[PDB]
Amino acid sequence: MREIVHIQGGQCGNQIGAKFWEVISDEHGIDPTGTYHGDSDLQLERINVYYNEATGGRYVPRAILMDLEPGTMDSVRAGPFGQLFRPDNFVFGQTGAGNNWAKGHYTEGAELIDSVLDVVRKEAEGCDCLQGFQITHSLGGGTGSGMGTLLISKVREEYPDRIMETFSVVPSPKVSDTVVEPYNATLSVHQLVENADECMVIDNEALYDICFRTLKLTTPTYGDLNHLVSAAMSGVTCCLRFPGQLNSDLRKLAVNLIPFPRLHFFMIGFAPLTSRGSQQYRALTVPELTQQMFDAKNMMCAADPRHGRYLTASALFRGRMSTKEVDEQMLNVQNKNSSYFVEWIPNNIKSSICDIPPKGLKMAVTFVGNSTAIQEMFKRVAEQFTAMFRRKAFLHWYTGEGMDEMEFTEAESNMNDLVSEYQQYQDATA
Amino acid sequence: TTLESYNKQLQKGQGTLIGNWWEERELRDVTGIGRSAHNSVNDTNERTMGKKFNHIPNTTNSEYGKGFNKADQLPRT
Amino acid sequence: YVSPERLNDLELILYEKIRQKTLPGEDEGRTVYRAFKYFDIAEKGVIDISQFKAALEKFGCVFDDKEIHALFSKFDVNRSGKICYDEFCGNFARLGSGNNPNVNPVFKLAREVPSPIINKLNADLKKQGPFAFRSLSKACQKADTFLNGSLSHDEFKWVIKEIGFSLTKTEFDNLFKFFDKNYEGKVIYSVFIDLVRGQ
Amino acid sequence: MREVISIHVGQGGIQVGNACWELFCLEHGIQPDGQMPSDGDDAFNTFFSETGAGKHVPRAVFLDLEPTVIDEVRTGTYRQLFHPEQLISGKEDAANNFARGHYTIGKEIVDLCLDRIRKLADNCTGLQGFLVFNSVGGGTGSGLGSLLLERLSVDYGKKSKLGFTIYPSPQVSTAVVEPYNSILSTHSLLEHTDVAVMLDNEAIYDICRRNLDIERPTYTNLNRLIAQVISSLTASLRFDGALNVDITEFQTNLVPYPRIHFMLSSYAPIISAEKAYHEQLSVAEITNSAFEPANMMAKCDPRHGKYMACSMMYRGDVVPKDVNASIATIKTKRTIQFVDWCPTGFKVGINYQPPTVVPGGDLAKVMRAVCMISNSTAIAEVFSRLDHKFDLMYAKRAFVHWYVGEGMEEGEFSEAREDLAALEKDYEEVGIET
Amino acid sequence: NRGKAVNEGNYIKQRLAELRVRSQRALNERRQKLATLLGREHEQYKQEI
Amino acid sequence: DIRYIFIVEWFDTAASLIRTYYLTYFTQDKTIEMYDLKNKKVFLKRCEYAIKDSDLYIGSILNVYSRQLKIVDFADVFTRSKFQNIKEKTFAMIKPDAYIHIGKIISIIERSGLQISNLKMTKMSQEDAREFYGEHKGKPFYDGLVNFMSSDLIVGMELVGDNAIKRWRELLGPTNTLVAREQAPNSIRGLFGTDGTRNACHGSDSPGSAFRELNFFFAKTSKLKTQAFFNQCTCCVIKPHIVKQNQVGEVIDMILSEGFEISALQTFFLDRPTAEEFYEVYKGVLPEFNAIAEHLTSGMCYALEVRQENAVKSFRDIAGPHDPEIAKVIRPNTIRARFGIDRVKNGIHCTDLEDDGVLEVEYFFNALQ
Ligand SMILES: Nc1nc2c(ncn2[C@@H]2O[C@H](COP(=O)(O)OP(=O)(O)OP(=O)(O)O)[C@@H](O)[C@H]2O)c(=O)[nH]1
Ligand SMILES: Nc1nc2c(ncn2[C@@H]2O[C@H](COP(=O)(O)OP(=O)(O)O)[C@@H](O)[C@H]2O)c(=O)[nH]1
Ligand SMILES: [Mg+2]
Repeated sequence: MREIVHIQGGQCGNQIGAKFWEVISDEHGIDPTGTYHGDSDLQLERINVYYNEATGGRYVPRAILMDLEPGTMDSVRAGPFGQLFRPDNFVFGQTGAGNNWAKGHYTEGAELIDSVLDVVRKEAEGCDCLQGFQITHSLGGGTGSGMGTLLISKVREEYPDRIMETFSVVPSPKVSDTVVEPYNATLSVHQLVENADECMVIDNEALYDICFRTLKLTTPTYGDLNHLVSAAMSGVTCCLRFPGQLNSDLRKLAVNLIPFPRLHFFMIGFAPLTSRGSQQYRALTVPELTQQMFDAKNMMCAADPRHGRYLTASALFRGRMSTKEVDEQMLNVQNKNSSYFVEWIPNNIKSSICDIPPKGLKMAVTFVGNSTAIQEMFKRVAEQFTAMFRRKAFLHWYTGEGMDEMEFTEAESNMNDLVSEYQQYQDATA
Repeated sequence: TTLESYNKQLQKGQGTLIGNWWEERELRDVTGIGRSAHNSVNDTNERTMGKKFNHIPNTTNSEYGKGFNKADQLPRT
Repeated sequence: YVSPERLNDLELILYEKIRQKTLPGEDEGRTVYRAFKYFDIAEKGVIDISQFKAALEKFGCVFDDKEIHALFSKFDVNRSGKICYDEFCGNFARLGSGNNPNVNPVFKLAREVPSPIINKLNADLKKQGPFAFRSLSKACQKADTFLNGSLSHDEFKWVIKEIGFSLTKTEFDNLFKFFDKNYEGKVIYSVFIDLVRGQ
Repeated sequence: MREVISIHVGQGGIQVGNACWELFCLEHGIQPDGQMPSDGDDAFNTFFSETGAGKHVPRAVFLDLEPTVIDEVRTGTYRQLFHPEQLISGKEDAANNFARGHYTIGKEIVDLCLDRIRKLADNCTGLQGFLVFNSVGGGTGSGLGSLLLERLSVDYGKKSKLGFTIYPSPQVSTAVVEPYNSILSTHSLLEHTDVAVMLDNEAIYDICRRNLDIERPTYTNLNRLIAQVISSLTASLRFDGALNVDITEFQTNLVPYPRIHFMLSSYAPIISAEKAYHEQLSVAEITNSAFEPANMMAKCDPRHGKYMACSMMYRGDVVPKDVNASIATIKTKRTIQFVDWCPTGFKVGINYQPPTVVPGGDLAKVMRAVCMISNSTAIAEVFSRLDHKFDLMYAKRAFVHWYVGEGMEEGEFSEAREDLAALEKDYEEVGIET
Repeated sequence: NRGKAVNEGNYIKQRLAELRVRSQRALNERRQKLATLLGREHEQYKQEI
Repeated sequence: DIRYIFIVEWFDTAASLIRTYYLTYFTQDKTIEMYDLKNKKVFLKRCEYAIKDSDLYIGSILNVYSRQLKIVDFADVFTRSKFQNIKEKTFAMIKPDAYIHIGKIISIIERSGLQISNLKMTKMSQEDAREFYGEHKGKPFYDGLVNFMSSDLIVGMELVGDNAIKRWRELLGPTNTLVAREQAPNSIRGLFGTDGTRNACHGSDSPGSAFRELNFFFAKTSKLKTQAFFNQCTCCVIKPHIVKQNQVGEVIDMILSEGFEISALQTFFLDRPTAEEFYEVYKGVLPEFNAIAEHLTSGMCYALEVRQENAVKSFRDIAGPHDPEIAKVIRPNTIRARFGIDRVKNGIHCTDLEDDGVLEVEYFFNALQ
């Protein structure tokens, strides 16, 4: 029933995906042993979207795990919820990529992807009706960015009509932990613009900032950050699994949110986020929820939207509420901040309502926005790229195994063109 | 940011009244491990989401047919 | 008569018709479960013999009344007259799950203890003091002014509210579902107090 | 003998048909299971048909491509009422795209829908017409409704069609690409519908607020109001009264020209259970509240235009003598103005049955009510603002690739725009004096 | 063929009114009988005062 | 000080729907105040109405400002705890040897402080009286008691009060009446007992026995026929205000002592349309029907049947004029003069026509049964 399959690659995808399947299993009332122990009948009506039922009555997720090393796959198997994943869905090499884009995309990626493409193909035709794909990986790494983008290309030529989503962890220079980020960041971005239908960029610095200020947690960990990302992921497909007043699936998001084919990079956010020690001292109302979700410091990207103008935004409300407030608040925030919304498109905000909120919460909102302020990520990456490519430093590894500087020039050129056109409509008037 | 610093491990009490002492106390009270359990595993659910009010309401479409007026069953005349 | 293997023959006949209508990717338990929920309008969770006969008629397995009574009687062990289709559907799921020594079929044949609502009550009761468990037993006895051994719907709400637990509607439904198995309208507090205290 | 067939396509159509059929069942005393305890005139024959022994089944058909709303209808309290194969459910949602529901995925459901409607018509013997409830600013609503209208208009011919559409509000709306689908649906319905009623959402929000003192309105209240309007309009077809009006006396009184059949509705009295019994509720004042501009269910100001024809359907204990005095006072009033070539502009229908009230609702139990369907030249404002919205975003060809890539030809936008402009010009010309 | 049912229905509603007036008249005389009884007694009670 | 808060529920007539309020009761100075669930507005604020403490209980009906309210349940733990103690039920039974002492038995029960929730008089047949007292069988007391029970009319009762299961017995006295005279002379049996098997009344011993008897006697599924005649008799109704004022014991004995044989009496709760049709003989008739009809449904009432050689006028002689103010002057020793207070609450009500007494008693014991 318009079910979606999940593909997770690299170290980020494995860690984010593992935390993601914990939230969904909790939401659907599935124990780590795979046996249903839920509460309401609503939890089984659309369980086929994310799970497959095996003989014997246990439900197994339809996920594929990717890596060039067994370093992270053994830990997730040994960790909690690690028995859900089918062992035939684990595919890995024995060499690793070593933070090299070409190794995961030309030499080792090419030889290994033949096996995994068989697993995805078997998973897709087994189910009745596909709805699309969703991808979790990293662009600043070797195996995630290298092999990950190759499979996007491979599956795109086989399923040209199905939608496809990505949750991309693009690097930020403030959290400097790799010296070769600008090279393989641009290459992945160049390949991602012709194939991916929806891209949602994520930054660690933005995630770290939210934990310190909003949650007021003295010292966080990847476990906390992985949960925030997983929260946004489940909120996007909320109306695809539960009854509501205004249902909206993945395709309905793209139609409302993508004006032009090359403008499909988004920045997301989640609300409400509240510290443990101050939860009972504030009220949960739609005016409060809408106030935080437009806060410039609440989104998962370091870019400030107040430095650009929104083209289109979408809000996916959850829980029990009245549509009058939802429609009135969207109009209210669109009028008092008319300088932040581009004029030549009227009513550029979409709203949707789903009756079932996440467990333990009354109301929640997932915000997905398409603003010109995302050019800062590409502008800043390009600046570091040309500063390092000028001296041809750190270059012989790529060129020594079938890579050429020509498509380095091509990748930088196309991304620079994307930046120019993306902020062109900021200055455009009717 | 100079957190941790001059407040090491402790159980119960207000602490040393420096930095983030207040927020950590309620976190410590609700779950034993108020600051980054060393590598008593930590569950990210309560630290991020918060207190859970578990309840699953109706879909508002199974709300049309059900509606009852107690007065209409009176014997009248 | 129909005490002998004729009783189990109808199950095989009934199982085949369930399998024929079984949707792809689904077990036989869900297929027959939706049939029973379709008929009962109270949504209580239990059905009588008249509803049970109608549900079988939907699948096409219509027999004479004397055969239908035995099928109802076999599963209605307590002879209360109200069967739970939760146990009925689970029984047929294991029948179609096949026989395999390597894999267990789990499934459900009896309503489980709810679990976390009981555990939360036990943890909260420990905060009041050493005699908190006395108060819960004392409250039930004093609220039950008539000494009958059971409490009603609203009375159970008051006893929990008197202690100081503001449980939500869903939590009451789960707790009341297991303890009042066939919906007599009353719950035996003696069983409830035993489970919350422990072993 | 006399029956209507109601078509419910789209999320809004189904979510309002829920309230419509709830109200019909409660009004005719039919239990949700289908049996009528009664305790016998055949006043239900319009909406329900007997099975020969016991239950009554509606003459209803439900269409949608996403199974979400259909499944919950099959699951809820009305599971035993509707015919199991009369709730048609598709596979993939149209996803807010007009071209999707009209060219590629909506072409595989019209065959089934036409087969079911043909079976229903064959079962019927004295079919009066069709009632269509659909959403305009959506994908599967506009496109599939347009395709169904095109099919029916050639398949059946002269049978009357009445539509209750939901136009986008000037400022309060959900989708962003809604101007395209709205314009295309207007071009489709202009030639194939005989009566259209505007039912935008923001106006009803103001009605509920200002009347019922409710600060948290929801779609349920709006659907209940729409169902009340439908029942008040169709009561005279099935209940006894002094002056009876059927649907062919409706068009003949309300459609001056073939291309002018767009109308908007008003309802009164709409009062809570607290303020109802301190107020007079006379016939003279409910007809004033009906003509009050703020009480109409479409966000339009009648004071900027003229009136061409008004239909007034009274139900309750109304006396024909008082209606004449109230109409005379209304005509004497100078704020409300008519067109010169329309000396008489009122058609009156009276029904004996008092309005029915649903338990747990917001409206009180009253003894008199009136619903007024009026044709006016002021409706051109909504088309004007929709055209203004369309041209502003079509200059840079925004979201066009979503439509061309599915099979829509780009040249249809220009045709729809020209048709809307011609309709506006036709409305402008009629309003002038002679 | 439905005219048979209409005729019987009119017969019943015609007869109920016919039987209603007889019942009302029989109860109306008790209204007058009790009024005279209490009326005389008040005169007796007043005279005793 | 301390506050008692209930939930009340009033049925409107002009509006079909029914409403609900709080009816806060400041017991420090006995003042009434009502607040409503919906629309959050104070209804009636801090005004005294002289509402007594004893009438506050679940299911009670109290009238304020011409709109009568019905308590349905409590609203908080503090209010619930105070009044949940007074909920005990017990089965009081009057044996057919103390038939002439019914009024005296009832009165001292009333001054004991207990409350009679329900009451009815009937004759237990041979078979059901044998099933009753079923725990005895082998004892020789069983056969004698079974033969005694089916002798004549019996009065059954259900008492509600604090510690009623044992407070009933301690005034009831020792089970043997002979030893009662020297141990506790002031007791039911000490005053009205002859011997062991002919003791005055019967009481409940265990709560399980209380359940067994109460469902045997006052439940809907009961096989006890309301044994009553319908010839040579009139009906008299004890108005609710007498029940509230606690004189019902002082009226039954006074009626019995005048030579009138009572055949059946039962407890009734009736609504306004039902009470309206009872006085249909008084509809547009002299006595200003509205107030007397409204008051009759303002609470619990006792309905009695009186049998005598000349039932109608002879009983009407001892009832007196329907106005107690004029009765007191001229007929000082009549029921209405001694018990009635004003025109609308004139104590007892008796039919006052020779021929309509047969249907008057038939309405309560056949039509309304
Ligand atoms: N008043 C009212 N309007 C509704 C309701 N449901 C949907 N709508 C209208 O429908 C419009 C959006 O289209 P939907 O009905 O949600 O979806 P659709 O028409 O079925 O088309 P798809 O999105 O392709 O499925 C909104 O702008 C609403 O105005 C409802 O229950 N009440
Ligand atoms: N938010 C988050 N970021 C992670 C996690 N694991 C790794 N990262 C980030 O990913 C970057 C390294 O990417 P890497 O794993 O080497 O990519 P790969 O080699 O292709 O798998 C680092 O900068 C980390 O900040 C995680 O669990 N959560
Ligand atoms: Mg839809």
